[PDB]
This record gives sequence, C-alpha cells and structure tokens, in this order.
Amino acid sequence: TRITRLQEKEDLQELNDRLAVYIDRVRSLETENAGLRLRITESEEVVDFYFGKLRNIELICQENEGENDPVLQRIVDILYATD
Amino acid sequence: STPLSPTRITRLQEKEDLQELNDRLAVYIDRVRSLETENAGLRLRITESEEVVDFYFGKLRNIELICQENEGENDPVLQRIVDILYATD
Repeated sequence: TRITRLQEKEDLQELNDRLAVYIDRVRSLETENAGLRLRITESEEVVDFYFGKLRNIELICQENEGENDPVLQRIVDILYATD
Repeated sequence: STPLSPTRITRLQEKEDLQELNDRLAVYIDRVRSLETENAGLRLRITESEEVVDFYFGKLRNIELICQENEGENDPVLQRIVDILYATD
C-alpha cells in the first residue's frame, strides 16, 4: 500500500494517544515506586529497632547466667528460637 | 494534489516520518517494563521485611508477658529487661 497524508495524520494521532497512556503509566509507577521505597526504609528501621532490643536482652541474659534463673533461661529459649 | 489524486507515500516514507515518535514511545514502554519489575521486587521485599518485624515483635511480646508474670519476684534483672522493652529512640 501507498498511503494518503490523511491516513498518516491519523496514524500520528494513534501514536500520540498511546504515548500519552504510557506517560500516565510511568507517572503512576513512579509514584508507587517512591511509596514502596519509603515503606521498605521505615520497615527496615523497625527491624533494626526491635533487633537492638533483642540483642540488649540477650546480653542481660548472658551476663546473669550465674544466677541459674529459670525465667532468664526461658527468655534465652525465646531469643534463640527459629521461625 | 487534488481530492481525486491526493499525495500518497510508501509505508517506508511513513516509517521515516514516524520513526522519531516511535523512538520516544519505546523510551516510555521500556520505562514501564523496568518500573513494573522494580515495583514487584519492592512489594516482595516489604512482605519479607514485615514478616521479620512480626517475628521480632512476637519475641518481644512473649518476653514482656514472662516479665509481667514474674513482677512478684522483684528481680532487678527482669526490671532491666522491662526497661529495654519500654524504652524509646
């Protein structure tokens, strides 16, 4: 096929329409991406906060092993339990 | 050019006319593909991080309950642990 300048004009409009839709999708995905990066940073800060508490409790239990305290022994079993 | 005999072009001349626009479309399509993949990886990473938060939080809550249940002992070591549990920053 050889094509009219009018069919080209409509072909150009089609491409411009799809370009607008893909730009919208980029904007939506960039906003989502920014929110996910914030959420992972905040979640990792909570992990570090809680992990620090567990490490300090571990140190207190280790320092008091001489006491032979069954309550501290139960806490050590919680600290060292797997998932 | 008349309405009977309009200017008519090859699909190759059209390709060269539209090539710049098709190149810009390709930039945004590839950006969509890259961002969709990134976002899927981030959603998995947040699920795994939230599971670790729940795991550690469960340990802290269970230790809290044991400390509360033994408050009658007046044990300064348990009091140090409760200080850790209830401490900020």
